[PDB]
Amino acid sequence: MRRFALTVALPKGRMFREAYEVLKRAGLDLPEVLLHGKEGGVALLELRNKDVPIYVDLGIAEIGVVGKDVLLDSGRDLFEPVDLGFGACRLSLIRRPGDTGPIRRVATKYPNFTARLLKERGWAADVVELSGNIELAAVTGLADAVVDVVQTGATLRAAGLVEVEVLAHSTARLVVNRQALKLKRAVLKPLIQRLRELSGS
Repeated sequence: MRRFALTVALPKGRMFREAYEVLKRAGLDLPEVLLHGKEGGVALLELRNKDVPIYVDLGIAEIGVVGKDVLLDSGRDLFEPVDLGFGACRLSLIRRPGDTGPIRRVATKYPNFTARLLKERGWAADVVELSGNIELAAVTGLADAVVDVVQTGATLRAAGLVEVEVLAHSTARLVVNRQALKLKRAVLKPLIQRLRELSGS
């Protein structure tokens, strides 16, 4: 945003605090906390993890913190200079263990990632997008399998499902608008370097 020196898009939820605190440790005078900030200062946007890429890609926010799972499903071109380490989880192919029939339909909230994965494997299967509680699509028979994010597996186990295969690993990532990187290099270059020193698995 033109009214702020820098506008930061953060994901509300489990990864918010670690994202906020590491950016602060990296030298960003973030404001106290959905839009926070004073004219000419550093601003903060409390967004849904899934919306972060859009604000950064469009340049509204020069940088943002977003889960790799979301980036893997984003049809946008984002620069991902730092793996922040926290927010660990994974995208997996999940099915009812008793259901070993051919996979003709897959339910997911990651339609792009799923379609890409199916094509890479030369498979043709319908992809049905759902908003939440993806495991129910498998339990009810809506789909033969689902592609969803897993942490401990408590939810899928409680629903009587199993992870047939781990497809991708995810953690919080720092994304930066490429145009902003060039025009605000003096601030963003050192920030990126510092965040790397402050990040591990």
